[PDB]
Amino acid sequence: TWLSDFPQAWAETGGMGLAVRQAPLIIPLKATSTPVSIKQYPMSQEARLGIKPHIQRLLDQGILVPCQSPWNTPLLPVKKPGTNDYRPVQDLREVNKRVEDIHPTVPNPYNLLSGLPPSHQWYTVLDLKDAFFCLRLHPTSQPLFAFEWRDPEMGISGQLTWTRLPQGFKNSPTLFDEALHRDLADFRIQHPDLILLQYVDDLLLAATSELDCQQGTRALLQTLGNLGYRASAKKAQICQKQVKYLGYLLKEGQR
DNA sequence: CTTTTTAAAAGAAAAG
DNA sequence: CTTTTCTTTTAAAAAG
Repeated sequence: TWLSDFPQAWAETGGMGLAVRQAPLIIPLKATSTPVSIKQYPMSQEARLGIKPHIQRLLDQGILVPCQSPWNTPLLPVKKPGTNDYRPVQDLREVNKRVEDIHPTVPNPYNLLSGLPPSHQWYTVLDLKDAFFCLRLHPTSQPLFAFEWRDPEMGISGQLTWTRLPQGFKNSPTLFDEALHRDLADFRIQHPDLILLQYVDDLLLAATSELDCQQGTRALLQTLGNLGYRASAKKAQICQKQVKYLGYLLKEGQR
């Protein structure tokens, strides 16, 4: 009953996440950057209708908010299969080039997995849902990520922007990985015996026994839920001696 | 949609 | 004429 025991840790039961211990992020620009406002390419009604429900949901969640900004980047509808289920994709390349580079601290998967000893053969794999959206953006940095949104001829006058760390932003993966490492530093200290690998939003908990893995998992879920992160109950792989993690199949200490 | 770069195919230029 | 190899421009494929 892992689901019922931890209502707050699961995206299915605890609502959209919010990393409450992390200060809103300020995104430093390069020394010479100036705002760039790129025109929105005309979108078909079919693409707009497909994207609308996603935008409205983000506005209701407060992840998107109206704004007037000197910055603007294009929104691109990306049809997964076909004329159905669209998803908004922002082209942030002109913003990415104006933001100051940070050192990439996310380890490559091969090196991260080198830290998995054979003694720990019981695994748990959690996938954090909408991880980036759990981190707030400082209000000074929100205008950077603005885009245009039009109910064809009326309604939201023009631009929207993000109040949370956005997809397509070049530093999101690193900033998220660093924030979650800060938030789980204690957990690691209270559980010296457990192994925890973090790859941005993909976590792997490794234990020596099935009980340890069960007690460790309970504690990890409890901590993540309290911190404001949410895991995907659907994808979770709990206390198994065989799991899929970062494209590998973990078993017998192999791969 | 637009920019990036990666790759493969086509078109000049040496050469005997 | 034919083979060689060098340039260059046309096309796919990642990407936000």
